[PDB]
Amino acid sequence: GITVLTHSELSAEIGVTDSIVVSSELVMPYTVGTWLRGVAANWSKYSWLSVRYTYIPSCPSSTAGSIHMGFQYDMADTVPVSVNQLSNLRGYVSGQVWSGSAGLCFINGTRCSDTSTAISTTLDVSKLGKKWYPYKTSADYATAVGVDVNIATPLVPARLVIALLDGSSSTAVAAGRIYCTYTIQMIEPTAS
Amino acid sequence: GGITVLTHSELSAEIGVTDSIVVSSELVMPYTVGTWLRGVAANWSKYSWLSVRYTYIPSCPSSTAGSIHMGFQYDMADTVPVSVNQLSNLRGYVSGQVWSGSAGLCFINGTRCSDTSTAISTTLDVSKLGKKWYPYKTSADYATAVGVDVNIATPLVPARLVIALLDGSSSTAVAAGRIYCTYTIQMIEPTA
Amino acid sequence: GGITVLTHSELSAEIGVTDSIVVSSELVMPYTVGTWLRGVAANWSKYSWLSVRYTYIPSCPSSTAGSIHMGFQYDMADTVPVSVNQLSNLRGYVSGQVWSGSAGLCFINGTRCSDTSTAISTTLDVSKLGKKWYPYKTSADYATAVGVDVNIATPLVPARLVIALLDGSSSTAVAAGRIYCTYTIQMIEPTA
Amino acid sequence: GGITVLTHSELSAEIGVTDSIVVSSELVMPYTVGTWLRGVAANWSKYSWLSVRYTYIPSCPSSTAGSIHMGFQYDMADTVPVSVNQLSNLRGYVSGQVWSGSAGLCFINGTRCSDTSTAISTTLDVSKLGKKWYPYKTSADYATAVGVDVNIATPLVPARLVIALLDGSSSTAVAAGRIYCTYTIQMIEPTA
Amino acid sequence: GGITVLTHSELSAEIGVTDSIVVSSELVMPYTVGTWLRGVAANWSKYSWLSVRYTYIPSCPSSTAGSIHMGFQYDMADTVPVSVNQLSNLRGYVSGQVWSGSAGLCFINGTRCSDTSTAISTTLDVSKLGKKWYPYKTSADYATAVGVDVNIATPLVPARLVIALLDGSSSTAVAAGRIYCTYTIQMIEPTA
Amino acid sequence: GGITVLTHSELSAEIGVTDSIVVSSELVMPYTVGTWLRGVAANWSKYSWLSVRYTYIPSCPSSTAGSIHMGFQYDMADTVPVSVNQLSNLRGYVSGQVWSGSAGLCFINGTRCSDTSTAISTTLDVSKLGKKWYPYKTSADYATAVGVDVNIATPLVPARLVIALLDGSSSTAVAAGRIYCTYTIQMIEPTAS
Repeated sequence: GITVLTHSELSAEIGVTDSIVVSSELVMPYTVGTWLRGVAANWSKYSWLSVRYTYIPSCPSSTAGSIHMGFQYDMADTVPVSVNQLSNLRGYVSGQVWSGSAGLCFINGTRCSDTSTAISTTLDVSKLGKKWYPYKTSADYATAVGVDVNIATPLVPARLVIALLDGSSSTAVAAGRIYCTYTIQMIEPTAS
Repeated sequence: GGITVLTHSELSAEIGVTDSIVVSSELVMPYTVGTWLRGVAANWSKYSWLSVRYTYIPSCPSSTAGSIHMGFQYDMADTVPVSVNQLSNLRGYVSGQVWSGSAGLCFINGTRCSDTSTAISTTLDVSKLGKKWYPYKTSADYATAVGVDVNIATPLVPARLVIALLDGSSSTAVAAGRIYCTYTIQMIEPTA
Repeated sequence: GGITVLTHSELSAEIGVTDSIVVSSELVMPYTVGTWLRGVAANWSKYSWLSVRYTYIPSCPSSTAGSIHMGFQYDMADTVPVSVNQLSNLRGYVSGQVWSGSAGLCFINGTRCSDTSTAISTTLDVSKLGKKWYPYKTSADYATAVGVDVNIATPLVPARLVIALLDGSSSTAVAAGRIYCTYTIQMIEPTA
Repeated sequence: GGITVLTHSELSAEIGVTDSIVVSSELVMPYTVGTWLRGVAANWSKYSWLSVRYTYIPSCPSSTAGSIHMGFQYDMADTVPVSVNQLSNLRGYVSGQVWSGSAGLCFINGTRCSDTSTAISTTLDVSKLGKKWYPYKTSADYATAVGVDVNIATPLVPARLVIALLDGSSSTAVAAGRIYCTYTIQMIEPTA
Repeated sequence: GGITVLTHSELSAEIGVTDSIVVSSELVMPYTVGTWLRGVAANWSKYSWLSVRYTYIPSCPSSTAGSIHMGFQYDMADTVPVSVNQLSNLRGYVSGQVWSGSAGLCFINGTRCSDTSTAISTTLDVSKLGKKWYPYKTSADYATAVGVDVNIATPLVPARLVIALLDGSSSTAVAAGRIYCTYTIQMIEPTA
Repeated sequence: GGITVLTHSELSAEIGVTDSIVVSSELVMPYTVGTWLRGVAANWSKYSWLSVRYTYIPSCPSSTAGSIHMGFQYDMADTVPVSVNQLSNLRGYVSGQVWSGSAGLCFINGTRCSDTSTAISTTLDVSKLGKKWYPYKTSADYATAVGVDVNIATPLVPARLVIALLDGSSSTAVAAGRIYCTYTIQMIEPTAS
């Protein structure tokens, strides 16, 4: 009954200022990329076999700024406010806003070799609360958080946390992009 | 160990057919599969489905107009389907004339099954349930849970059985058949 | 040594359907399974069932409304069922259209059984009886015993077959089918 | 690799019979096989059929007059059959009563198949198709293409299902049954 | 198979000691061993004891005067013993100070048993019971049966537990301890 | 891996006995098991019980009247037991004189256990839990969940330990013993402040 899918797609566009800005993304089909959102909507349940977020730069080597990424696995956790907090998360990675080219081989599934510089991070699928998660939307998450933030824990596997700081401007400078490379097991079709 | 393993078949539903579609459902949990199991499994806090099978057996003339449809939904938030087409997409979907289904009898009395291609019988994906050990809950417990949020109910009930009947010759329900449930349940952790 | 073993099939019951439920029963003992065995087995004092199977054979048109239900009770004090729901819980419960059951014929003449999924046929738990050697007793002996105490009768009769017929179209019984008994009996200790 | 392999069954056609021959057809391509798959495969550019099976399931009384016939055309330029005689020569031609075919159900839920000699079910010669990777096209794409040249359409649709209904007792269509499609499709090269 | 096998421990009797001998008893049958098993086993018609152990666990100071005595009778017609002398001859006879007996605890939670020599714990000779499959009976059923003839009861209950308390220092009952029942029961032949 | 494994014993409850049944309970989750683990496990977002044991060790004279009873509830919605009869049915039910239990000590310092039949000690069914990885939750977060719906708590807490004391000689609490908890916990995925 399992339809297995592997794909890479644009997941976020990224900019840096001279002050820390913390953003986040739900690690679930609805919010991982527009393409997967449409596809997985045809199923009621899924399971992450693999989730990877990779930052690819698009700026000069001369751009001031850095990007930081990590995972939270409990929705009730407050989003970090400092790089110091963030550095403790599983899969914390960090790099100059112009590093990360070396992550490119993950996205198109090529022979990965000199990936020491890759600003890439992967989900501990092995340690999620459960295996089969329901496909839920942002709307479903939001309302759920209103009743209890913990009702959300059985709906979403993790949250991706992102920080950008060390930039030279108060204004967003075009920095890079975050892509997601995932292998998803999609099961139990639905006509809604 | 503490696991009391039970295998049993009992009456689960009475079925009648009309000239327009009538869609019913049953939560796939001890309280609602059959009156006997309801009383037995109440003496424990938790259960685990090792096997659950719903079988339609006819009681009508071969000249009876009508068909029966059954399938499973595994997300309590799913709307119960409104057309056979929707229904046709569900896991374990089966369909037949309301006067068909006799060969499903061998499942019910646990005998050697051979010619079961005509059986209007379907089985629960125990392998794909959210967790293994579910709480014994009542219909009251479920209604209350969804009264707050439908997604609260998902860790409470493993699945729901969907039934649609249509294609009948009368606007008044004609007696068609019965659905039996044949289950193998693990019961653990008693209560007084 | 001293055991005479007999295997035989004979008519055990004639069956008709009404539109309202009728529950009948038969003691599973030589005296009441069939007239031939009654006379034969009376020549010995005690007996033991090695195998007992009751099989329904239809004799009605495919357009006949009605269904038949059969199951065993193994305690003479057990109250006879009043609903299908109840009956469905007994060991060896079987159920089908009043015009189904043809596939059971092969059990009666002891030939190679293949497609028996459709068979409205059921068998006694020889391994689960009170004792092995039962006294040959009459309905008269039984009637008397339960008159004194119903529990006195239990070591006298190995089981009772319960039958319900309903879902018919008439207020007057329509000829539906017949129940045959296929048994293997051990007869010991002759008597004059 | 890039291949998402998907296996599914869904409603493809509802079927009614009259007393004069009525011939219809269906393109064997994701867009026209079923509404669910139509939406799903739309997220990919090209596909390959590994298996497509069309199964008719009855929903009528056994006393229903009428018969259904199915076959495949593999050249889009072939003119639609007009008689049972023509239709009978097609690859995978099948034929039966409009109330027969229950035995095909095991194909639809993918269960253990035993007695399927009576199944009104037929399958595509995937091995003999014009090419392997076909483009996702709509009814619109097919329609316009044949407007320029019908031969342009052959690389666009892998095959056509031909359906005939006749032998009925009424001049008004009687509800007879349904055709389900069970397919295994290889989908490649995502598009936004 | 049809056998639902159950193992459980539960409270069966609360025990008090006086300065004169007080002889009580308990029927070793599902209804009277404990309130939990009573409810549970009621759902089946017959049972079999695989193992029954009665274990006294103390709750009084080490300075509490008194002794406890337990043994089994296997014939309902036996008069209940009147002196410790008689009681000492019964199968499974055990005896100890009313504040002794803690080491029996490992039997109750089914853990690794080591130093159990001081355990005031005793077990039923299941191999020597009259029969294997016993009917679930009430205290009421027993009462009426001996009302007719005491020996009618013998095939109804497998054995009797006999208890004597004496050597206490008070004329009024002192809280001494509790008797727990630890059983493995085979339950067969469901009933509604 | 990311798994920090810890094996430890600490005081979990002080126990006193009266002449009337007094039923108390404890959440089997790091925060409420002991003062030490609470602070330690808080540095992780999630945990897993590999083993949990509650052992009652006595501190009273051999002449102290009273008995203690312990068992597990694994469903948060279950009403707490009110009688020894009910409690006796629970998984891992143990029972004894309030002055018995000396033999459980070996479980606590992890030494060679021998004659432990008299031990008033009981263990969690880790295999039978709803899930494996539970979030670290506080009492407050727990209380809040049941205010909305008690069933929300079940994915938050793996189990509850139920405790009964009765059969005493005083109407006011007499010092009887202490309950220690011996656990092996898997702690994963740190969190800061």
